[PDB]
Amino acid sequence: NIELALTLVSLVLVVSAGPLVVVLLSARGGNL
Amino acid sequence: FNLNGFNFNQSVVDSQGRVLNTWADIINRANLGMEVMHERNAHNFPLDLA
Amino acid sequence: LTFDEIQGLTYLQVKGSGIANTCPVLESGTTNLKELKAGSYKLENFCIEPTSFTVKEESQFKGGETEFVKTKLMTRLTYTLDAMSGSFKVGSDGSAELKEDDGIDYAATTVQLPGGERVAFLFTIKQFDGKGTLDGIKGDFLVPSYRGSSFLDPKGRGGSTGYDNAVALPARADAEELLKENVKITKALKGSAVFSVAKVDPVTGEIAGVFESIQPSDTDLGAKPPKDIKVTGLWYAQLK
Amino acid sequence: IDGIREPVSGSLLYGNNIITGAVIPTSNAIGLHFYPIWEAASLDEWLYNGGPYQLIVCH
Amino acid sequence: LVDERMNGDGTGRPFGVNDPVLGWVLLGVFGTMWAIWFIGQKDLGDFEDADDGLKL
Amino acid sequence: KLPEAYAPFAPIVDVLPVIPVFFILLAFVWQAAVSFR
Amino acid sequence: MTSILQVALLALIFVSFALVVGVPVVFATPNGWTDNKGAVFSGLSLWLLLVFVVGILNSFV
Amino acid sequence: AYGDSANVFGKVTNKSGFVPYAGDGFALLLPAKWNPSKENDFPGVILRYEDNFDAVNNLVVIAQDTDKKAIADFGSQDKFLESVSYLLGKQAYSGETQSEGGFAPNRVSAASLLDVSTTTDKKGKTYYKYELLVRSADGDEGGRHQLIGATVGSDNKLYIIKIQIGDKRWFKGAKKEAMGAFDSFTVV
Amino acid sequence: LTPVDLFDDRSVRDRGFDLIYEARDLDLPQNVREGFTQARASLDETKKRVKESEARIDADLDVFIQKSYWTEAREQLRRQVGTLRFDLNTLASTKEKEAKKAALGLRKEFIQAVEDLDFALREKDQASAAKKLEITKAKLDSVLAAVL
Amino acid sequence: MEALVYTFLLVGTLGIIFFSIFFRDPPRMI
Amino acid sequence: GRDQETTGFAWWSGNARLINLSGKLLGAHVAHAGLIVFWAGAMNLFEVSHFVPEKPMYEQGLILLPHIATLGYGVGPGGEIIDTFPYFVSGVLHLISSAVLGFGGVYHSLIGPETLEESYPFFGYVWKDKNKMTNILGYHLIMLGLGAWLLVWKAMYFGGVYDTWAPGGGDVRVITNPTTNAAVIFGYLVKSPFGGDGWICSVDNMEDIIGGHIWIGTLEILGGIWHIYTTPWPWARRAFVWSGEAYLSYSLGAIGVMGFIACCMSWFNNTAYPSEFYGPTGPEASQSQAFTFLVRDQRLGANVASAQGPTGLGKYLMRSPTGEIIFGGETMRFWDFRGPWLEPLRGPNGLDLNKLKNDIQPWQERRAAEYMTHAPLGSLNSVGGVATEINAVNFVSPRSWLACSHFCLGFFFFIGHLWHAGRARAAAAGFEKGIDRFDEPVLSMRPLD
Amino acid sequence: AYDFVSQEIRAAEDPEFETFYTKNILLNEGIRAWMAAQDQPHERLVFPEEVLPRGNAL
Ligand SMILES: CCCCCCCCCCCCCCCCCC(=O)OC[C@H](CO[C@@H]1O[C@H](CO[C@H]2O[C@H](CO)[C@H](O)[C@H](O)[C@H]2O)[C@H](O)[C@H](O)[C@H]1O)OC(=O)CCCCCCCCCCCCCCCCC
Ligand code: CLA
Ligand code: CLA
Ligand code: CLA
Ligand code: CLA
Ligand SMILES: CCCCCCCCCCCCCCCC(=O)OC[C@H](CO[C@@H]1O[C@H](CS(=O)(=O)O)[C@@H](O)[C@H](O)[C@H]1O)OC(=O)CCCCCCCCCCCCCCC
Ligand SMILES: CC1=C(/C=C/C(C)=C/C=C/C(C)=C/C=C/C=C(C)/C=C/C=C(C)/C=C/C2=C(C)CCCC2(C)C)C(C)(C)CCC1
Ligand SMILES: CC1=C(/C=C/C(C)=C/C=C/C(C)=C/C=C/C=C(C)/C=C/C=C(C)/C=C/C2=C(C)CCCC2(C)C)C(C)(C)CCC1
Ligand SMILES: CC1=C(/C=C/C(C)=C/C=C/C(C)=C/C=C/C=C(C)/C=C/C=C(C)/C=C/C2=C(C)CCCC2(C)C)C(C)(C)CCC1
Ligand code: OEX
Ligand SMILES: [Cl-]
Ligand SMILES: [Cl-]
Repeated sequence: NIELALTLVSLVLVVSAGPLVVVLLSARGGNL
Repeated sequence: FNLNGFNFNQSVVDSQGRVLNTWADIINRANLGMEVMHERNAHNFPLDLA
Repeated sequence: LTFDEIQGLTYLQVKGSGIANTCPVLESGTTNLKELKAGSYKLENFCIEPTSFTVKEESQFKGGETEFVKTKLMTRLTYTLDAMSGSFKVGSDGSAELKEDDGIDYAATTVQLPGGERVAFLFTIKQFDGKGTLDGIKGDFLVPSYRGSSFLDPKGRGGSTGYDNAVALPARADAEELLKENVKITKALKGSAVFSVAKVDPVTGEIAGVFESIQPSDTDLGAKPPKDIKVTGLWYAQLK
Repeated sequence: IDGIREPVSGSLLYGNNIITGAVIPTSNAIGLHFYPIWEAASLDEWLYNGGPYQLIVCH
Repeated sequence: LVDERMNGDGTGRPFGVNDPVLGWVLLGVFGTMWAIWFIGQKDLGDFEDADDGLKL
Repeated sequence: KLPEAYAPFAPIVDVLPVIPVFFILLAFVWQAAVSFR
Repeated sequence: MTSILQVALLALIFVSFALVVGVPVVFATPNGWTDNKGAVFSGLSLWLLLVFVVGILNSFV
Repeated sequence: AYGDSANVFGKVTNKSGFVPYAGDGFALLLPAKWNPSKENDFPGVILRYEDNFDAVNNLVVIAQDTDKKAIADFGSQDKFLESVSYLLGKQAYSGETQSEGGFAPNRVSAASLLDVSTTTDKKGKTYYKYELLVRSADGDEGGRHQLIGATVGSDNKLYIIKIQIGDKRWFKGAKKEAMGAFDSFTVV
Repeated sequence: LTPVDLFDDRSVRDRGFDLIYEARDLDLPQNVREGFTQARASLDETKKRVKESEARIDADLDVFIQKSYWTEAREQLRRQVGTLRFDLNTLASTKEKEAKKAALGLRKEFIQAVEDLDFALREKDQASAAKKLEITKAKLDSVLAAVL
Repeated sequence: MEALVYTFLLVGTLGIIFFSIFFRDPPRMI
Repeated sequence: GRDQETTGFAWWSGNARLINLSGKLLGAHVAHAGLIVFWAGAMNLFEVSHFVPEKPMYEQGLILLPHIATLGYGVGPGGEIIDTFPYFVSGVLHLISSAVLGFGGVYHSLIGPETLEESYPFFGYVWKDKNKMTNILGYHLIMLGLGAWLLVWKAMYFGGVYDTWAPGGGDVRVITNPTTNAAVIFGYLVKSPFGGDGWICSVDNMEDIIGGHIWIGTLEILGGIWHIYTTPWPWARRAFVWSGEAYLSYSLGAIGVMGFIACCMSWFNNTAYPSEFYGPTGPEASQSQAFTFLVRDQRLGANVASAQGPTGLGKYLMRSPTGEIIFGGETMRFWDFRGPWLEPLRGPNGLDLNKLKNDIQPWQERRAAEYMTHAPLGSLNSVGGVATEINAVNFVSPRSWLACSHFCLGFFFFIGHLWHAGRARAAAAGFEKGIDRFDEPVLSMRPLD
Repeated sequence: AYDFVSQEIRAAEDPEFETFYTKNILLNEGIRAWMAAQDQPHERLVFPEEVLPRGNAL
C-alpha cells in the first residue's frame, strides 16, 4: 500500500525535522 | 453537549462475525436498564434526545 | 384581538404574549342571530377559551353545603381548546346542531383549591354532539381517563404496562389494597356542555358565543372519586 | 419536575426525611425559560412548576 | 382568560423591562449611586498625571 | 478529495494537522538540550 | 499541464524542508546570519518563486 | 492445546455480517451478531436467535405439520395471515380504555400490514412474505417491524419465519440484517 | 384475552410511507437520501412541481397579501416553494450552453424578485408586497418559458 | 411528627455553626 | 535564550521571561499566529482531502469546511456541495501565509532585537505607558473593524453568503438589506440569555448578522481612532492595573466569555451555523423526532391532534406554557426551536395543524428524518447514539465537537483570567513573592478579627 | 439500607406520591432485571422481553 507507506515516510522526515534543528544547532554553533 | 463516555459495546467480535461480550457489555446491560426506566412516562418517542 | 388581527402578526410577535392561548374575539357582526343562513356548514377554526374553572368540592365543614369553588390555575397557559374540525347545522327556525370531530379537543389542567388541594383534570369537549336552539346546544361529550393505560404510578404498576402489585412489599404484595394496584381503571366518563351562539358575522361566516360545561375531574386510574368541574367562558368558529 | 403533570414531593412536611427530601428541579415545560416569581400568576403556580429551584440555583 | 399574567416569559425585552417604571428603576438606582460615587470621588485620589495607576 | 493535480500529495496532507503538537514538544526538546536552565 | 506542476510542487517541498531545517540553524548560529545571509535570501527568493509558479500553473489545469 | 499460529497481518474470514445456517429442511443466513435464545414462544419453534443488544430484535422459525401440499391451499395471502395471527402475540390487557391515542377503543396495540408478496425460489415453491409495523399504546421501540414468511416444504410441513425488529433499531441499521436474513430464507 | 387487530395499510407505502425510511439508512448517498438524485433522474417530477410552484405563487400568495396575512405569506413562499431553487437548476441543466446562460440568467433574476418579495413581506409593507409580487410573477413566467 | 424532629436536628446543626463562628475560642498569638 | 537566575523564572514559566523584552515578545506572537494560520491551512486541506461528496458535511467530522460553506463558497441550493476547489484555495492561502508568519516569528525570536524600544521607537512600548497601550489597542480595533467589513462586503457585494432561511430553500443569498436599526441590533445585547431569548445566540436571520457586523465594524474603526487620540481617563487609572500581565488577564477574561458564547452559539443557533453544514442542533434533532413520528402515524391512520399520550398531555401536539401549539413528548422543552424546515408549517398560534395535516411537504420529511438519525449525541470514540448503543455508525456532530471544545477552552481561559488577574494585581502591589516576614500585615491587625 | 418502609407503605397506598427515592427504587428494578440475564450466567435465567420492566417508549 504505497499511499499508506508515503504517509509514514512523510511522518518520519517531519518528526525528525524538529530535533534535527536541535541536534545540528547543538553541534555546530550552540546558541540555542 | 452529549459528547458521552467511551462506548465499547460489541467491540470484541470473533471469527464468523459473532459478538463476544466484555465487561463494557455488562455495563451496557446495567446502563440500558436505567434508561428504559428513567422518566418512565415522559417519552412518547423511542430516542431520548432530551 | 380579532382573527385577522392575530393572523397579521408573525410567530415571534405572538410568542410569549399569551395571545396564542386566546380565541379570536368577533368584533364585527351583530347579535341578531337570524341572518345566519340555514343549512349545513363544516366547522373549522372552532376554538374554545375558558374563563373560570370552578369545581364542586364537598365542604370542609360538617354541615356545610357542597358548591363550586373559585380556584387558581397551576398549569400555565395550556388550557384553550383550539382549531377543531366538525360540522355545524342550523334549522329553518333556529334549531342548531353543533358537532366537532378532530382537533385539539382536550387540555390537561391542574387547578388548586383554596385549602391547598390540587385537583387535576383534562378539559375536553371531544366527540361532541349537541342539539337545540341558538341559546342552548345542549349535548354530551366524553371525558377519557386522565392518564393513559400505559401510565405507570410511582411503584411502577399501571393498566397496560406495569407490575399489577406492590412489589416492594413482598409479603403483602396482593392484599386489601387491590383498589389501587390490581385494576388501574381507565374507563372514560361523560360530560355535558351547553353552547350559546351570541354573535353572527355572515359576510365572513364567523360565529362566536359563550359555553358552559360540567365534566368529571380525574380518578387517578381508579383510586379516588372524580369530582365535578364547571367550566365557563367563550368560544369561536368559522362557518365556511 | 417532568412536565407531565405528575407532582414529585420533596419536602419534610409532605412525607420526606433528610435523605429523600430535596428541592425539586424546575418543570420540563419551562425548560431553560426564565421563571421568576413575577412571571407566575399566583405564588402557588410558581411553587407547582419548580420555581423555587431556579431561584436557589441562580442565587 | 382565566388568570392574570405579566406575559414576558419569552419576549426578549431590553433588560427585562415591560413597565416603563422598571427602566427608571434602572436609571434611578444607577444614577443615585453614580452621584454618590461622583461626589465621593474627592477621597479616592486625583490620579491626574499619566503614570498614576497601580502599575508594574 | 483534493483536486486531482494534487492528489499524489495527499499523503503529505494527512501528516500536516498534527504538526502543532510537535511544536509544543519541540519546546521541551530545546529546553532539555540546554538542561532546563 | 499537470506533470510540471507536480515537479514544481515536489521542488517546493524540498525547498521548504531546506528552510524548515536550515533557517533556524542559520539564525541561531553565532555570526551565522552574517556569513550565510545570501544563501537564505537565495533560499527564500527561490521558495517564493516556486509558490507563484505553482499558482500560475494551477490556472492551466 | 493444539498449536495454530495467530492471525498476524492476515485476511479476515467473514465481513459479510451473515452466518449461513442449516436446520432441518430449511436454510437461511442468520444475522451474525445474533445469538441463540432458549425460548419457545410458539408451538413448533426449531431455532430462535435474538440480538445480543436487546431481545426485541429476534427471529424464529416454526415448523407445523400440515395436511396441505401448497401454500395456495391455505387460501389467499389475506386469509392466510388471519389464521396465523398468533405470531403477533395476544393483547393480555382486556381492560377498557379510550385514552391512548391513535388506536381504536379498548385496543392498546394495533398491527398494520404494510407489504405482501408472492416470491419464489429455484425449486418452484411460492412463499407468502409479509411486512408489518405493530404499534403499541406505550409505543416501545417506536413500534415493532414484523417480517413474516411462510411456506410448506416437501414433507407436508409448514415452515414459517418471523423476523421481529424494533423500529428504533430499524432505521439505525437493523433493516440490513433483517432483510438479508429474510430474503435468504429457503426451505429445501 | 383478545388477539391484536390488523389494518389494510398496504397502500401507504405506495403513497408516502417509505420516504422517511429512505432518509435514515446510512448506506445510501445523501443525494439519494435528500431527494436530490430522484429529482435529477426524473425530469417530469420536477416539471410537475414547478408547475405546482407557480400554482402556489400565481394564485395562492396574493390572497394572503390583500388580507395582510404575513406569516402565511412568508411561509407560502417556503413550504412547497422550498424546492424551487433546486428544481430550476435541474430544468436549466438540460439545455445548450448558450441556452443555459439564458436560462440561468433568467433564473438568477427571479431569485432576486422572490428575495425582494420576501423582504417586502418582512416589513409588512402591503403597498410594496403587492407590487413586488407582480414583478415576481413576470420573472416567474420568463424562467418557465425558458426551461420548459 | 418526625418532620418536627428533622427540623430540630437541622436547626441544631445550624446552631453549632453559629456558635462555632461567633463564639469560637479565639487564637491567642505569641 | 535565557536562564533562571538571570530572570527568576524556571523553565516551566519561561515565556514570562520575555515580558519586558518587546522584540522577543513580538516574535513569540507572530510565530504563534503562524501556528493558528498553519493549523487553519493544514486542517482545511486535511478536510478537503477527506471530503466525500456522497455523505453530508456534518457526518464526516468537518468543522472548518462548514465555515467556508456558510460564506457560500462552493455550495448549491439545499446545502449541496458544488465544488471543493474554493475550500482548497482557502487551505493553501493559509498554509503559504503561515510560512511568512513563521519566518518573521522565528526572525524576531532569534535574530531581531530583544527590546525594540531604542532603535524602533514607533513599535517600542513600555507596559505602564498608558498612551502607547491604547495606541496599539486602537491599531488592532481598526484591523478588527476592517475585518468585520470583510464579512459585510462578502455578503453584500462579493457573491453573498449562505442563507438557510431563504425562500425556495437555503442557498447563497446576497444580503441587499442588512439591518442597521439600532433598536434591533442593540436589542440582542440587552436581551436575557435564558429560554426564548438566548441573548445573541437566537439571531434568526442573516440580515441581522450582516447588519450587526456593520455596527461592530464602524464602532471598532471609531473606537480605534478613539484610543489612538486619547489616553485613559483618571477614573480608568484608578480602576486598572497597568502591567503586561494585567493586560493579558483583561484579555483572558474577555476571551473566556467568548469561548462560552461560541459554545452556546454553535449548539443552539442554526442561522450563522446552518444545519445543512453543521448538522442539526440539540433542539433541532429532538423536534425532528416528534415531527417524524407525527408524519409516520398520520399515514397509518391516526388523528395526531386528538391523540392523547399516556400522561394525558398529548402524544404528538400539546400546548406551550405560553399557549403555542407545539410538539408533545419530552421535546416540550425545545418548543422555542425554530427551523427552516419547520417554520413553513407554523402559523401565528404556534404550529398550524390544518397546515400540518394537509401540507407536509416531501422535502420537509426528508430533512427532518435526516436530523433525527444525526442527533448531536455520540461517544468519545465517535460511536453515535445514546450511551446505550452498539458500534454501528461513526458519528459525532460538529456541534458536539465545537461546543465541547470551546466550553473547555472557555473554562480554562477563565481560569487563566483568575490566575493572571490575581497575580498581576498582587505583583503590582509587591507581595507576589510572599509575605515580607519583617512587616507581616496580619501582625499589625487587631485580633478576634 | 435498601428501603424506607414508611415511604413504601405510603407510595403503595397512594398512587400519586412520588419522591426521588421512589424514582431510585424504580431505577434499581431496571438494573436488576436487565443485567442479571448476563451478569449472573450461573442462574441460567431467561427473561422474555415482555417481563422486564420498561417505561414508555424506551
Ligand atoms: C432600559 C434602559 C436600561 C438602563 C440603561 C442601561 C445601559 C446604561 C449604560 C450607559 C453607559 C454607562 C457607562 C458609565 C461609565 C462610568 C465610568 C465612570 O466611573 O465615570 C467617571 C467620570 C468622572 O468624571 C470626572 O470626575 C472628576 C471628579 O472630580 C472631583 O474630584 C476631583 C479630584 O479627584 C476634584 O476635587 C473635583 O473638584 C471634584 O468634583 C471631575 O469632576 C471631572 O470633572 C469629571 O470629568 O464620570 C464621567 O465622566 C461621567 C460618567 C457618565 C455619566 C453618568 C450618568 C449616570 C446617569 C445619569 C442620569 C441619572 C437619572 C436620575 C433619575 C432620578 C429620578 C429617579
Ligand atoms: C507557541 C509557543 C512558543 C513560542 C513562540 C515561544 C517563543 C520563545 N520562547 Mg518559549 N516556551 C514555550 C513555547 C513557546 N515559546 C513552551 C511551551 C515552553 C515550555 C517548555 C517554553 C519555555 C521557554 C523558556 C524556558 C524560554 C523561552 C524563550 C523563548 C524565546 C526565545 C527562543 C529561543 O531563544 O529559542 C532558541 C531555540 C532554538 C533556535 C531551537 C530551534 C527552534 C526553532 C525556532 C523552531 C522553528 C521551526 C520552524 C518550522 C521554522 C520555520 C521557519 C520559517 C521560515 C518557515 C522565544 C520568543 C526564552 C526567553 O524567554 O528568551 C528571553 C527562554 O528562556 N521559552
Ligand atoms: C479545538 C478545536 C477542535 C475541534 C472542535 C476538533 C474537532 C474534531 N477534530 Mg480536530 N484538531 C484540533 C482541534 C479541534 N478538533 C487540533 C488542535 C488538531 C491538531 C492536533 C486537530 C487535528 C485533527 C485531525 C488530524 C483529525 C481531527 C478530527 C476531528 C474530529 C474528531 C476528533 C476526535 O475523535 O477526538 C477524540 C477526542 C480527543 C482526542 C480528546 C482530546 C482531549 C485532549 C487530548 C486533552 C486531554 C487532557 C490531557 C490530560 C492533557 C494532555 C497534556 C498532559 C499530558 C500534560 C472532530 C470533528 C478527525 C476527523 O474527523 O477528521 C476528518 C481527524 O482525523 N482533528
Ligand atoms: C478590544 C476592545 C476594547 C478595549 C479593550 C477597550 C479598552 C478601553 N476603553 Mg475603549 N472602546 C472600544 C473598544 C475597546 N476599548 C470601542 C470599540 C469603542 C467604541 C464604541 C470604545 C470606546 C471607548 C470610550 C468612549 C471610552 C473607552 C474607554 C476604555 C478604557 C476603559 C473601559 C472600561 O473600563 O470599561 C468599563 C465598562 C463599564 C463601566 C460599563 C459597564 C459594563 C456593564 C457590564 C454593562 C454593559 C452594558 C452594555 C450595553 C453591554 C451589554 C452586553 C454585555 C453584558 C455583554 C479601556 C482602555 C474609556 C477611556 O478611558 O478611553 C479614553 C472611554 O471613555 N472606550
Ligand atoms: C493566551 C493566553 C496566555 C498567555 C499569553 C499566558 C502567558 C503566560 N502564562 Mg498563563 N495561563 C493561561 C493563558 C495564558 N498564559 C491559561 C489559560 C492558564 C490556565 C490553565 C494559565 C495558567 C498559568 C500558570 C499556572 C502560570 C502561567 C504563566 C505564564 C507565563 C509563562 C508561561 C510559560 O512559559 O508556559 C510554559 C508552558 C508549559 C510549561 C507547558 C504547559 C502545557 C500544559 C500542560 C497544557 C498542554 C496543552 C494541552 C493540549 C491542553 C489540554 C487542555 C484542553 C482539554 C483544553 C506567561 C506570562 C506562569 C507564570 O510565570 O505566571 C506569570 C505560571 O506559573 N499561566
Ligand atoms: C437559637 C439558635 C438555634 C438553636 C440551636 C440549638 C442547639 C445549640 C447547640 C449549641 C449550644 C451551645 C454550645 C456551647 C456554646 C458555648 O460554650 O459558648 C461559650 C461562650 C463563652 O464565651 C464567653 O462568655 C462570657 C460570658 S460567660 O463566661 O459565659 O458568663 C463572655 O463574657 C465572653 O465575652 C465570651 O468570650 O458562651 C457565651 O458567650 C454565652 C453563653 C452561651 C450559653 C449557651 C447557650 C445554649 C443554647 C440556648 C439557645 C436557645 C435554645 C432554645 C431555643 C431553641
Ligand atoms: C508545511 C510542510 C512542511 C513543514 C513542516 C513543519 C513545519 C514541520 C515541523 C516539525 C517539527 C517542529 C517537529 C518537531 C518535533 C519534535 C518532537 C517530535 C519532540 C518530541 C519530544 C519527545 C518525544 C520527548 C520530550 C521530552 C523531553 C525531551 C523533555 C521533557 C520530557 C519529555 C520526555 C516529554 C515541509 C517543510 C515538510 C514540507 C511539507 C509541508
Ligand atoms: C520561537 C520558538 C518556538 C516556536 C516556533 C514556532 C511557533 C514556529 C512557527 C513556525 C511556522 C508557523 C512555520 C510554518 C511553516 C510553513 C511552511 C513551511 C509551509 C509551506 C507550505 C507548503 C509546503 C504547502 C504545500 C502544498 C501546496 C502548495 C498545495 C498542495 C498541498 C501542499 C501541502 C503540497 C518553539 C516553540 C519551538 C520553542 C522556542 C523557540
Ligand atoms: C456582530 C453581530 C451582532 C452585533 C453585536 C454587537 C454590536 C456587539 C457589541 C457588543 C458590546 C458593546 C459589548 C460590550 C461589552 C462590555 C463589557 C462586557 C463590559 C465589561 C466591563 C468590565 C469588564 C468592567 C469591569 C470593572 C468594573 C466592574 C467597573 C470598572 C472597573 C472594572 C474593570 C473592575 C448582533 C448580535 C446584532 C448579530 C450577530 C452578529
Ligand atoms: O430531563 Mn431529567 O433525563 Ca436529559 O433524557 Mn430525556 O430529558 Mn429527561 O429523560 Mn432522559
Ligand atoms: Cl427517573
Ligand atoms: Cl418524547
